[PDB]
Amino acid sequence: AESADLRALAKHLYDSYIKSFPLTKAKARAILTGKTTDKSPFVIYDMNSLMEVAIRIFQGCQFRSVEAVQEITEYAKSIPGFVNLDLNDQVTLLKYGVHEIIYTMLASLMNKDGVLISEGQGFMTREFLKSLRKPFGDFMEPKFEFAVKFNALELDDSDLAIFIAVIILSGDRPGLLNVKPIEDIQDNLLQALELQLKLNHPESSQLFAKLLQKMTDLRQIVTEHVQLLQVIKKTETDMSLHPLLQEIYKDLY
Amino acid sequence: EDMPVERILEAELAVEPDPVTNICQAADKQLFTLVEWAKRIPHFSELPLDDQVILLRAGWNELLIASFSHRSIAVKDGILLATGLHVHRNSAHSAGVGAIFDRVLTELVSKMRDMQMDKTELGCLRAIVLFNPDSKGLSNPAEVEALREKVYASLEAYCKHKYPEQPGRFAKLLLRLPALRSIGLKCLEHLFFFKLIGDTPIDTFLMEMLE
Amino acid sequence: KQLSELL
Amino acid sequence: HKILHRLLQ
Ligand SMILES: Cc1oc(-c2ccccc2)nc1CCOc1ccc(C[C@H](Nc2ccccc2C(=O)c2ccccc2)C(=O)O)cc1
Ligand SMILES: CC1(C)CCC(C)(C)c2cc(C3=CC=CC4OC(/C=C/C(=O)O)CC34)ccc21
Repeated sequence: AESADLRALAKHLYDSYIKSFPLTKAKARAILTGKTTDKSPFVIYDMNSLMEVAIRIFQGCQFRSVEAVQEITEYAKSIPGFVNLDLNDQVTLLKYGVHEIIYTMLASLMNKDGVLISEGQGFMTREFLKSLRKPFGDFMEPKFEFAVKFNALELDDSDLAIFIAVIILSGDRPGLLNVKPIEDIQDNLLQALELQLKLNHPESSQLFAKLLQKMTDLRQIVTEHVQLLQVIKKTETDMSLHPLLQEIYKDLY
Repeated sequence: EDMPVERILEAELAVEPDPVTNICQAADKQLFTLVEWAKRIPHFSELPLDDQVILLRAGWNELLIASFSHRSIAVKDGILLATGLHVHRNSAHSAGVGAIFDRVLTELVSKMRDMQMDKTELGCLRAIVLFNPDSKGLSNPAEVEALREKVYASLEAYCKHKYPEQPGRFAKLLLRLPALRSIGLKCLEHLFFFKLIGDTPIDTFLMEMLE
Repeated sequence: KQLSELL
Repeated sequence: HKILHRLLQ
């Protein structure tokens, strides 16, 4: 494809990304740093400040997850070629890509000490999350570890918009009916991402490779997360998970 | 050139040459060859002895799966083990592992066959898996990250010289790792399932790595 | 079902 | 790990 096409594609994705996601990375980091006058997020460091504690956080993350799925689903439909895909594959691509994207974007809201929550109105410390009882205290730590390494790449919303699209158009998801169309689209997205990184990050070496590498880390983070939910289901008789997440998780990986 | 692909290819060629039981035995066998393989990978042997142990313990599973998966390109719907045994889909769908087996064939084997990755490419991808800076315990994670990046550079160059007609081959190669990882984790889950049950478990070395 | 509707 | 460690050296 001509560079003009790839640039047009990069801009298209960035624009629909801005429309699909309320809190961008630019805003979040501005907040985390405090270079914006609106309201410094409330800091939740323990039980008193938060006002079972594990259940509330459980509900909090669950509610945010459901919103993200819908947001990601809307963004996917704006990717050239996606809606022209067999409906079944669209569902499959979303089924397996949403959590990888959720954790990718969760990184934009974290730093070595915490994570913005509730539209960026709150800031839950890492320490606090690691202190939750039973298996509840080891859910976020894996994400924080990932976040730190991922954020070191210093990607901006324009970089992320394409990366997320690349994750969605993965032709290796179990159950796909027509792999070729999906791979052709990802190919165009990959080239656009490569050009984007070269122009946006001229002094950063092998950034394209390091970013693609992160796609395998996301696989691990997702499987490890499912397993922890397996534990909870086992050690918490009253599991109960939102029906949408149940659907996405039914026979996942 | 810090990370020559010819040496990586040599590392590959230098070691080419109950189904669940036959598979576990083959794996046990390839663990020994894996060591010899690692030593032939430029700079691997220069790392502290303790780091080498860590890297191999963390990536042996994926390293061996990538290996037989590429070797399996030669057969229709089966898996070619190093010991020469050919595991067919039916046998898998008889030990209660047809699902994961089908993932290997579709998400790895067929993918490697369709883009026809050569041995140098497999070698580089495997080296990348080897130099995992995120392995817990490394004396210098950054140093390992540097080695991994050196393989990125060498492989990218190799792809641009060997396959100038396909700009995105490099990315397509790096995108084989996600499946390898997700599949590796599941094989790990199965192995740990076949272990904590016994009944004539696997060989000692594989068992050692399985702790 | 929900994913189908969302689209 | 006696085996891995033994082989590597
Ligand atoms: C860390 C945090 O806290 C709040 C928050 C707390 C209190 C009130 C309001 C919000 N927002 C965030 C950031 C959200 O960051 C996110 C983190 C994870 C997910 C994935 C989601 N997990 C769950 C799905 C259902 C129930 C629980 C979870 C969990 O992840 C979980 C978390 C802690 C313990 C146990 C489980 C899944 O679909 O698999 C989405 C967003
Ligand atoms: C067939 C399949 C997917 C299902 C069931 C089990 C869990 C038994 C399984 C295990 C493996 C193994 C575990 C990890 C490294 C492994 O290396 C292996 C052989 C390589 C060779 O001959 O060159 C087999 C293997 C590899 C594959 C499978």
